[PDB]
Amino acid sequence: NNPLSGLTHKRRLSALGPGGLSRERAGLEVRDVHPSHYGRMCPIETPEGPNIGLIGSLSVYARVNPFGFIETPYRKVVDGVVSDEIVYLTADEEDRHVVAQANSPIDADGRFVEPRVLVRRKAGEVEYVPSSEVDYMDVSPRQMVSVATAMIPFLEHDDANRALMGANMQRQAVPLVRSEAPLVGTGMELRAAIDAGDVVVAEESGVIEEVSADYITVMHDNGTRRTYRMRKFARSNHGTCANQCPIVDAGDRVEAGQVIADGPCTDDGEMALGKNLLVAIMPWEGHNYEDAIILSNRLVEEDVLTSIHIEEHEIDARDTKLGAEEITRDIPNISDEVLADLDERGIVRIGAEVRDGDILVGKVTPKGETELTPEERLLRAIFEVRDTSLKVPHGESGKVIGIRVFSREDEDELPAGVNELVRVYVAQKRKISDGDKLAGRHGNKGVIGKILPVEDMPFLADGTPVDIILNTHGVPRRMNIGQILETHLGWCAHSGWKVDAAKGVPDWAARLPDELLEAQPNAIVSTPVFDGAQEAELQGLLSCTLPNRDGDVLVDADGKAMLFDGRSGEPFPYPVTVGYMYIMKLHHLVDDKIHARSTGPYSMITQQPLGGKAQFGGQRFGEMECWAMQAYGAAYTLQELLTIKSDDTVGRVKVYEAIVKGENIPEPGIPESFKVLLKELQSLCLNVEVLSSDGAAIE
Amino acid sequence: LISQRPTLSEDVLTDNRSQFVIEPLEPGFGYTLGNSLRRTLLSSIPGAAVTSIRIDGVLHEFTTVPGVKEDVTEIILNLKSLVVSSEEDEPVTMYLRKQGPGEVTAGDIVPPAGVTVHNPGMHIATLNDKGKLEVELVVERGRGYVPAVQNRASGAEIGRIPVDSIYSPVLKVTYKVDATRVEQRTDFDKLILDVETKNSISPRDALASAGKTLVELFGLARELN
Amino acid sequence: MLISQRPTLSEDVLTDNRSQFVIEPLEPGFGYTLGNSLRRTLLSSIPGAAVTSIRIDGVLHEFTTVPGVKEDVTEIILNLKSLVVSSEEDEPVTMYLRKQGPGEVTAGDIVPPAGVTVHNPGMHIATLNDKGKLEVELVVERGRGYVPAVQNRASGAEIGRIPVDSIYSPVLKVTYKVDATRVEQRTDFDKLILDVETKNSISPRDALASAGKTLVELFGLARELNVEAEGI
Amino acid sequence: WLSAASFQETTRVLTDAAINCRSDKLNGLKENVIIGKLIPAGTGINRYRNIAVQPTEEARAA
Amino acid sequence: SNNSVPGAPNRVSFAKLREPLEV
Amino acid sequence: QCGLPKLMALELFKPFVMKRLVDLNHAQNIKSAKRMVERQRPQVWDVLEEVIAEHPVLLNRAPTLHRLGIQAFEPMLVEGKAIQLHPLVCEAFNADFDGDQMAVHLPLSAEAQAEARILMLSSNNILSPASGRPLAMPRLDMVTGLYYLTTEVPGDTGEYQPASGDHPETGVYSSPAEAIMAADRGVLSVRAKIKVRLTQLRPPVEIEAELFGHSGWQPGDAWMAETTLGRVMFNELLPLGYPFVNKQMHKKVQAAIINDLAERYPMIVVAQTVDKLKDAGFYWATRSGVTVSMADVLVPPRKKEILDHYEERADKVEKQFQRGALNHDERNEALVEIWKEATDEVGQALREHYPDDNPIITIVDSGATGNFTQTRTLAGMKGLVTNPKGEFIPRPVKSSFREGLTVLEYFINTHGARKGLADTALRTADSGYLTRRLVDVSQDVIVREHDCQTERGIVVELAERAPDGTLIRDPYIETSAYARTLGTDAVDEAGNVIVERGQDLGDPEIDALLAAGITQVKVRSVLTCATSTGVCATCYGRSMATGKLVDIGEAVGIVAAQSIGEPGTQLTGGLPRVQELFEARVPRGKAPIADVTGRVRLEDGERFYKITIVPDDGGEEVVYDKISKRQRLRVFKHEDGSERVLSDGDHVEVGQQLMEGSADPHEVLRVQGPREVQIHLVREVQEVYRAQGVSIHDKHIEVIVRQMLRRVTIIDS
Amino acid sequence: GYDTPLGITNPPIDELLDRVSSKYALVIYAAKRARQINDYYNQLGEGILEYVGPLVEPGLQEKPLSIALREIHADLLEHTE
RNA sequence: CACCCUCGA
Repeated sequence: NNPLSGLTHKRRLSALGPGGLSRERAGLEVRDVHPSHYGRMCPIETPEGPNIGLIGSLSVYARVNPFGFIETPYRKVVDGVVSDEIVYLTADEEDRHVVAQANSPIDADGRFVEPRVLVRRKAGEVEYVPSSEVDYMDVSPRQMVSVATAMIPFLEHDDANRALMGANMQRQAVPLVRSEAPLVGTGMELRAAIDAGDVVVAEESGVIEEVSADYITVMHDNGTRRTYRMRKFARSNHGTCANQCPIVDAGDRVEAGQVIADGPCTDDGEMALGKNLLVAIMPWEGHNYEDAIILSNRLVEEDVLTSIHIEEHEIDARDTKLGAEEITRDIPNISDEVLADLDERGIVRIGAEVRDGDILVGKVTPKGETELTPEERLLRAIFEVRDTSLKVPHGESGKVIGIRVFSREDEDELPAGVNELVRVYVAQKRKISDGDKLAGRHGNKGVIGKILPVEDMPFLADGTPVDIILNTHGVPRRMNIGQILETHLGWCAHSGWKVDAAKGVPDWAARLPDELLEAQPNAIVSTPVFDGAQEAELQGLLSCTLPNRDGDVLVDADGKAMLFDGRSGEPFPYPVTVGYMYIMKLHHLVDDKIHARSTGPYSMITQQPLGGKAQFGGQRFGEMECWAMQAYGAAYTLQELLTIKSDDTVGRVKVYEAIVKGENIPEPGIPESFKVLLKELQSLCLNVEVLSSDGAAIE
Repeated sequence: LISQRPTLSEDVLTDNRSQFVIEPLEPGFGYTLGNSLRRTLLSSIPGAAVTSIRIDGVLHEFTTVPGVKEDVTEIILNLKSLVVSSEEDEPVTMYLRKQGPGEVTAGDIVPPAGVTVHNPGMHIATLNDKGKLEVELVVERGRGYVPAVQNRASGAEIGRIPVDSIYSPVLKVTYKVDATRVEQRTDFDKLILDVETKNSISPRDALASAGKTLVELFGLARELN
Repeated sequence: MLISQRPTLSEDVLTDNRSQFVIEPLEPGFGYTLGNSLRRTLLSSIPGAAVTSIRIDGVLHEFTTVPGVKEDVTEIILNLKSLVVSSEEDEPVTMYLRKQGPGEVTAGDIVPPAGVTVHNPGMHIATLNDKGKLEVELVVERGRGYVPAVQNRASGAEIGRIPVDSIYSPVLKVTYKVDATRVEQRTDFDKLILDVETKNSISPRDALASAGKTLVELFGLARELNVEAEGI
Repeated sequence: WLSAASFQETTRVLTDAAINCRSDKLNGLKENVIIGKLIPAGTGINRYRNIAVQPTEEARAA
Repeated sequence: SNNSVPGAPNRVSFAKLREPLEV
Repeated sequence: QCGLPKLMALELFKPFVMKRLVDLNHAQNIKSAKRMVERQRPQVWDVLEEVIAEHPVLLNRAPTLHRLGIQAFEPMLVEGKAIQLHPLVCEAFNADFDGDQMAVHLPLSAEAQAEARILMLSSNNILSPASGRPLAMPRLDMVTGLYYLTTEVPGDTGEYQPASGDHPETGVYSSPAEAIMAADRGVLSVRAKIKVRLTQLRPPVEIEAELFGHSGWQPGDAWMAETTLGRVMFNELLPLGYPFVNKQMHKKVQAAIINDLAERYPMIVVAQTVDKLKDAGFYWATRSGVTVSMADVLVPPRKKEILDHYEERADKVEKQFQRGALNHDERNEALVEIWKEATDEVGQALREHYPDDNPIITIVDSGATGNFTQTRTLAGMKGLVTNPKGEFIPRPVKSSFREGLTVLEYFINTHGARKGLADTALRTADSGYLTRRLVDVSQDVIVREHDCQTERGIVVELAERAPDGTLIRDPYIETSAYARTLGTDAVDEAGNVIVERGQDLGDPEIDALLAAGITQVKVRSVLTCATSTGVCATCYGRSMATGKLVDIGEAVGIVAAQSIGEPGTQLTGGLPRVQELFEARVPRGKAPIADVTGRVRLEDGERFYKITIVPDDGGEEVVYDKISKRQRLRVFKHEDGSERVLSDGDHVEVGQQLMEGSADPHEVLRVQGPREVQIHLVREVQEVYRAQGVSIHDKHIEVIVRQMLRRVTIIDS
Repeated sequence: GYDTPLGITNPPIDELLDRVSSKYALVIYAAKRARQINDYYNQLGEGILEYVGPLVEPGLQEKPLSIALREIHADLLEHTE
């Protein structure tokens, strides 16, 4: 889906499989966190479905030894002195010593400030211990978390549930047309993007000799040349668009290991899984009611949340019993208007926009005479190939960008019995729509319930309308205070700040690095996990936020601002928390998840409608839903569901006929599946018989 | 305590931003007039924009042209920022032909009589030695935002590339009111409207369009039944 | 620019002085743009006349009870505040109301000076008991909207005069709501629904026409700048 | 036996059904649901099921 | 500064603890 | 109403659209009509509207736990590709909007359309069939908006002032319209207390009597009220003629109002009133200033001054363990009790520190959602966290989510968090299995008769009389008295009967008995219905959803099974106790019972426990053998003292539980009889569901217990 | 004593449950009468003994179920249990 | 269609 998803996948630890255990053979004890996972397996990133606890992500600094165990680094403490000597310990090796937490106060020389320090001890025992007892200590605060989990700002303020959802949904982010790095970051974005491998890094230092949208040629210092080719509009495994764009320009000095071109969800080498959106935290006329999201049509007009998706369509021409299927533009009983977009071969031409049902590859298959309906044979007499053309499935629509043809006649090695094979690539530019799923990094998820015009949105004092409205009620229950903090800092990053340096450094910013006392608008900041911005420093920064171009400070020290209702004009009675939040577009879009069926294919054995959207199947009226009908007493609706609407071979056809005739619905018959049941009970030497009121067995 | 008629005066901040003061207004009325004028300005101001483009070496959006740094998708995004005005009220074609090396900006476009580009310095593409760019741009006149016209709905063939049209020439509108709440017989609101445009039209022209819009619209109430 | 045609205004009469108006269909989202403006213009920008202050004989510092009448001072003020009146004189006008003996005081028992007109002579004011006497002076002014009595603190002389809240607006209660209507294919167009309840001084049609005229002039101030383009 | 075989222990129920030569009176919600008859409940009971509606003699001119 | 090794954009960190070993 | 996409309806109604396209001559034949629909020609969109007109559809969201998991709606063609759902039905579907999906089904037959229009329409299913309390009501944002405008602010602008000095009464308005104009100018606040003359709202029955009384208040009659403009705006939403309510609209108050409206007023009135409440609630929740900010999450001011105490009591035990004075296993319980008091004292320090302007307090105190314990973890302290073992960790989570957890604090929170998710999945599995078992055991329990005529009922403890004379409401009135029907005439000290037989014990009808002094009723029960196959309507009682006597043919068995299985999702005794009860197992407690009424023989020692009973009348001694690890239940001895620990000499009756635990129902059957074992099962299961905050009416449980005792064994053929 | 019923809520379900004994019976009444009305609309151009047409005045393009449901509300049908 | 994987409320 996006580079982070692939990286995490390659760093997975799965408990299932041969030699391990079966899913039915995994109690509540194999799945919960174990005290030895510290610094080795993340306790957060794990699915919440039936595979919870069985699939983990390797910790950041963890490695694997030749034996197979997972080692993690620790700083050796000599005599109450922190040393830069780093040694990797296994689980049992770690238990034989005692380690101090990463965020212990340390002297500039290495001596611990406090005599007592937090220490982890054998058997997963946490307690304070004297400074003269610490043998090792943790390397970094984020030592215990995964790559994705380390990508959550203010992670220390989010509960493990919403944090799990945030880390798991970051892997569901959709690559946008254009990518924007987040204002509020963590530091992990860079290395995540680079080590993911979906960018283009220079192997050896040099200068850019010639750069194009197609490739980038680097002239090294020694004299050699290396050319990196950009992957453009490539279909990902999940339909997302993997598109690389050069960053450097012609004649640019580039060092070794520098990002010269970044791909999907990347900006100057950092993971850009979403966009920075101006957020207001307020209820709005019920359109954002519990977890629904309201968005500004700006995001539609300016393609802020637009994404590219590519589908692969495939068809083959085989040898049949009565001849061979041929791919031809000449299709029986097809107008010249539908075939207007096809080339001479029956293939759609590049650039043509195709709706659902349109022909992409015209293939006809010869059908024998002994397979014709009596009405079909008469219609053939009263007026030998049938239509098997490749049509666009329901719900698909885009520009045809690529075609690939393989012909047995032309040396192309196809499976025995195939003469030709055509693959058509269709690309769709999906704008954000009502019902698409967005989410933040703190398990704060929601669908789009309404996209209002830019003028309807509550706008700030200077006229800038907000971009996204989140309901307030679904905030304090989930215990994801992160977003709140993230919101505040977000604004401080957009506007910048200037701390009063005169009369000394204020008492709150004494611990802030000198690089933070001044920040320009659209500044990039990092809030490392379990370190980073503390609530006090954030309070101060809100106190010293930069003014706008007119010289006015829009948000208060509390972080709230006065908004105007764009529909009525009256300002909202109370100040509202306003900021910038990083929102991602998740891969759960109505364009894919919408489905409906009148009729369609039926399973041959059970004669019940197929399942799944891809097979044009129907929804399953399960057992519980039958209980619902019975509870309502809707007897006729239940019979209808289980007979004429399902597997009544004659009943469903008579229903179709009665609908197109305007007549009434006929009487349901017997389900074919029950006939199958009787035959199956007979196959087990059980004589099942249906008796009438008189007693005679009926056939 | 009887009507005086309200007066409107204009104050110029920059070449494309003006403040309007309307006074005196009935108490409570200022915010409503600010919002009504703002809503009409942000959505119903006539402007011109590019309807479609056509590049010779390309057939759809998801490709690249040899010799240019930006792909077609980035070219279209950079072209979405193009500000243009048109006098024709009918489709009109602009042309762009440029050979590399160098940088292609909005000034390299040749506009037919009636249309005009207001920011010739906008970056469009970077051309290397092997770069050549030939582009036709169909510009129409409209208002608001209309999505890219489909080729199935239009009579356009395959070589035509439709683009989203952001017709609105206004950029940012806000307002503030100063209320005179001196506990006496004379209370009154003074409205300060702030209109910023994109050099496509002057703020006064945008406000005039909105004023004509609302005068015509509110005329419906005057006719009896 | 071009056209946006077929916006129609229809009226539904609920009572003789209450009507619903439908403006349909409006371009998205003009119903919201103009609805609140029309409501505020109706409630605040229609010329009317109303009582500014009064003075009851026998009440100087108590403002609690009047001897001989069932209603206390506040209830007397309340029933007198609902009195509907129109005036052609811009300056304040003084009316008197005097009635002695048992019986009932009505709005018809009022003596209107030349220039003013009372439109509800049948409004109950008070019930007068045996040997009961009520004399009250009423100051009537011309205005618009609703101005509180506290600002009318000066209209009461330090000699029994009591200022009252002034309901200058001839309209009493206005609400509105907007629904979505699809004219041709899109379902974005807006349908505006105004609900106006006024006093018997004017009908809803004339009230809405007055608000429309005022608003047309108001936005004509913006139209008079350059004059360019917008549809009909 | 059809309502029991569809609950739990399908084989254990069908064996006993075949030994006892049990006959299923097709008169139960689960059973009629299986075979597609109207459930004997709600609008399926005989009181509401067999009903004929006839208009009162009052009629329009045409 | 944050991640000063390849030539990335200068992302400023609220970091109080130094990183002895890079990822 | 529900809104479905155009592309969904087009496919769903494909054949209907083909029919009408070939009728209106948009297509030559039905075949070309099919081609037109498949190519989506513009003619269909105008035609489709005629087809879907008033044609209801069914919306379903899995898991379909109860019958309100499927409801019928009138479809509305909407653009886009998402289904538009009404905000009030979310509770029934338990449907949030974070990616949830719903299925649509199109009823085809005329009978199907009628069943959907009448039985399954969302407006005809406002009440929960399990408890009778409404579901489609203001629930989250709506209740917050209403709690906002129905709040009395003492110092708000425009407040009523008494006449003093030179100015008369300030803040007395002649009409609510005048108050609206005053609020429009900005003089009056919507939450300020004022005096308003109302002319279109019935006054309370308290004041309507003294002001009018002789004749009911009439639409037009005026009266003064001491409310706020917001409360008046609220009282215009509920129907005309409802007594004005001058309360602050908490969620409980709104539920009570809508329940009274459902009891008195017809269905459609409630259906429309709740929509009006929805509109108002959203409008004012938008303008209620409800917002979350870091500043509004106020930490206790003395937080460190509160925390070091409990860290220090934790330090206490370490040397009473260092010198060996405390066992390592007792230390843990000691420290647990140390920090558990910490969280309570911190809660008290939090309640007073939080102002009422705080939006979190406005969210929680308005009954919208959430507890104050969540606010303690959020603003106070997370507290002691549990490891996957089960016992509380002797070390707490001192930090709050506002302060920022330490590395190890987060890692140690994760054990409990992940095991929470895991055991939640497992709990849901077991719950669903129990549900299907309960469904199959009672699937054929239908209401077949009107009245079985059986005197058999059961005695319900309506209330308990205190020694001073005051009557205490029994906590089980809601689940055992409501929706019942009488089985014995209600008699007070006088000969007047308060409620006749067979009158559904409604709310005012219960107030009748309670104000009459009677404290016990005999109500008809489905247990006692003596019908060959089905059950009678009189013994079943009121249909919790319909509000009236159940109609003949309603599958009350499935309704009971679903009502019991739906709340099984939230449990800890526990759910396995529910299984022990429904499966007639030999319980864990295995408490003995008195086989014969008589004198107790406490023969307690330390090696073992043996207890005998001397029959009060005849009989012989009955001996038992129990382990000393159990404990005697404080039986309400004949001395009238409930705290009478069972010692020798007590006069216990037959079938009396001796020691604490859970008595074996199998023996209760062969001791006291089927009636008593049924009652035992009912209230023993109800203890489990009530000790968790779940209100299931005893009716549904009785429907199942009735099926557990339908068979008898054969001693001699 | 209530706001105007709109759309599918008309006729009011409360008045409909007065001419009938229970929710379940009304379903069959309405549906079988709707079948009669549909047969009327399908046998109007051919054949005699056609089932009784819409008793009340039908709205333009009104569903047969709605017409039958209004007839039930206007006390224009009988029954036979 | 048999199993398999990953995922969503």
